[PDB]
Amino acid sequence: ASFDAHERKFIVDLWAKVDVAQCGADALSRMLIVYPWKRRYFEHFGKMCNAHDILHNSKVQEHGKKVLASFGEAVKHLDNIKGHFANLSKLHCEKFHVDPENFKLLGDIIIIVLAAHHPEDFSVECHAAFQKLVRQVAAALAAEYH
Amino acid sequence: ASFDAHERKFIVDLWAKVDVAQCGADALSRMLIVYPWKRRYFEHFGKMCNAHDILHNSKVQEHGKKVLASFGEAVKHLDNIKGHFANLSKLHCEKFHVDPENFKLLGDIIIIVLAAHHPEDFSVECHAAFQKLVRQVAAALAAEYH
Amino acid sequence: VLSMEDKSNVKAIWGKASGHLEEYGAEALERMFCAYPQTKIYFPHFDMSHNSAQIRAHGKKVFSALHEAVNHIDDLPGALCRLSELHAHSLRVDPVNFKFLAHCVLVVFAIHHPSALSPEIHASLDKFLCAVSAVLTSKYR
Amino acid sequence: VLSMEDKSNVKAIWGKASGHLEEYGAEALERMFCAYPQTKIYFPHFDMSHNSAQIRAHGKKVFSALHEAVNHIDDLPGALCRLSELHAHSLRVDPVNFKFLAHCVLVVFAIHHPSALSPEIHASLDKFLCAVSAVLTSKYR
Ligand code: HEM
Ligand code: HEM
Ligand code: HEM
Ligand code: HEM
Repeated sequence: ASFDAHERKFIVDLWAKVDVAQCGADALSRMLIVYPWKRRYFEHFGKMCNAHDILHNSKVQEHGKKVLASFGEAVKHLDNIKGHFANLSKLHCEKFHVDPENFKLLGDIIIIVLAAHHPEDFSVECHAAFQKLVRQVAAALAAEYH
Repeated sequence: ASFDAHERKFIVDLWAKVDVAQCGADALSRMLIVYPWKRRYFEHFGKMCNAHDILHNSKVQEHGKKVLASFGEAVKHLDNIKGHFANLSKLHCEKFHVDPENFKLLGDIIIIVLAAHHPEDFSVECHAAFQKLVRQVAAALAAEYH
Repeated sequence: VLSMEDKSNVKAIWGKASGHLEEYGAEALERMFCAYPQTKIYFPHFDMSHNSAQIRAHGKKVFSALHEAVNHIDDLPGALCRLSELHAHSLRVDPVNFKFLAHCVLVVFAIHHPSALSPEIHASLDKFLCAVSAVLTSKYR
Repeated sequence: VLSMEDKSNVKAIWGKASGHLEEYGAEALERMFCAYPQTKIYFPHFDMSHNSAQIRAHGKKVFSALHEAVNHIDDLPGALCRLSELHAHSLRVDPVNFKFLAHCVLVVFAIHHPSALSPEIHASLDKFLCAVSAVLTSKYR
């Protein structure tokens, strides 16, 4: 569904406060720690035996910065999330072979990283707004799966 | 994705052979037996304590006929599955409150009922064609979920 | 399938919530109702206002149950037997709803204890909440 | 969580597949590769032609493993220990793939034994295949 004015406000005002490099590194590290099968999709980044190896992988830290920068482009295209994400959807499907159930697992890790960095801004209502965003973005990345 | 000519042929030629009343009754009964939480969505049909009660519920048998007749309208709108199913998607979301993960569970029961009624027609290739159809129909019924 | 280290991890993060079972439980429920409003069909009779008597009382029962689970983390099935009967057999709660509540429980620990919910700790707590959910959905019949 | 009746049901439908482990296993795999082609990334080295030596040999190992599971249906975790290590730890098979294979196993019994795979029997076999999948995904680390 469309975002209403109150949802848009929560999303836009919070995102302005987010350190996307730090949050992005954190979210990518946590998904590879919490859901270890996801390591198979990145076996070209090296060392991913254990959490210590993941937190000290410079390739994981940098890739996490680029995933969150890209997710944060949703916030400038709230109207057009599906259309904006279509090529990335295609690349995930065709080039990286990622199973689309995984997109919702990362959406939930991003909500946990935001909660832990901005605990006063992440009210009940704000979290509801972000949860809708993350669900739209996971669906847009799943959409070109054929 | 689009259906190719070979997929369309498998779908159209099999469906012409299907008894939709019998198959439909069977598929609905099996989902309420195999996934018992689904009984909560139909608690207005009566008696659904056990499998014997479900197989002897005239309301379950009749509703199963109408679900499979409706799914079989996909076969005449292979081009336009999402658009054709949009209102039903809305009714499921708004009126019946059905969780959209359940649509893929029924798609898989329908594949099992077709396999058991038409075992010679349900080749490896035919099953691949039907599996794509059932996945498109579950996605179209999930689409108006907002 | 919870390791010894997972168990020590869960016991330590859980210790933070001691003294706070009602408050943390009330919040986990308000977040579940607001972020996933389809879960409200299970609670027709509830005042859904913020800090309603009912939501606080239910938040407390939920978290007290989860606290007992931590104290019997080697026998979840026996510690959660009655509750599995209730959820799966009497309420017929659709299984996807246990993932939402589990997620909202993580968010509550991240807001209140962000430094304590490190990546390895998060991984343990998440394994415990999946284990709890799998017991509560194990009695559908 | 498999009842006594579930266990008797599984043992009886499984008896039908005896004498046919290679053939039924080969078919379950061909259906998985054709209906869910994303599963083929796990088998780069395989001739994917119909009835290839490799797919038959793998179909047999898979179904023989499932046959042992039926014969030790009271201790799935110990009967499937090594295989869980292999799938979860060494191959890192994404967990969604176990649902596909489980589904294709049901389709193979429906095609060959349609009258024997009644609604109650289907419900039992489906519970057994979920139980088997949950052991094989229990060792991700
Ligand atoms: C919010 C969800 C996601 C977003 C916005 C996202 C975005 C991106 C972006 C922007 C890239 C870079 C692509 C390029 O440079 O052309 C990428 C690459 C990749 N993503 Fe994702 N991604 C997401 C979720 C996931 C998930 C859940 C997985 C796997 C579990 C995954 C696996 C990959 C892989 C394997 C690559 C290629 C890795 C590399 O060589 O850099 N992504 N993704
Ligand atoms: C192929 C998937 C499905 C199709 C094509 C389908 C189709 C239909 C149709 C045609 C109706 C009749 C609606 C009307 O008369 O206006 C209906 C009603 C209903 N469906 Fe579905 N359905 C599907 C899946 C499901 C699933 C998975 C559930 C629940 C687990 C569900 C629950 C319901 C309920 C509760 C009703 C209303 C029952 C009644 O009073 O008749 N449906 N569906
Ligand atoms: C960690 C997961 C869960 C735990 C530990 C839990 C625990 C409990 C407990 C302790 C009770 C009260 C039982 C009693 O008073 O005898 C209860 C009741 C109930 N639970 Fe859950 N629950 C969980 C998840 C859920 C979920 C996901 C739903 C639905 C979305 C749900 C819906 C209910 C309902 C409707 C009741 C009855 C409420 C009432 O009668 O006022 N629970 N649960
Ligand atoms: C009922 C479920 C499953 C059973 C019982 C099973 C059983 C087995 C067995 C017995 C082996 C051979 C182990 C050995 O030779 O030591 C094996 C290997 C393997 N399995 Fe599975 N498996 C299952 C599901 C899957 C799924 C869902 C996937 C991927 C989609 C998968 C991918 C593999 C691969 C890639 C190998 C190695 C194949 C090879 O090296 O040639 N398995 N499995």
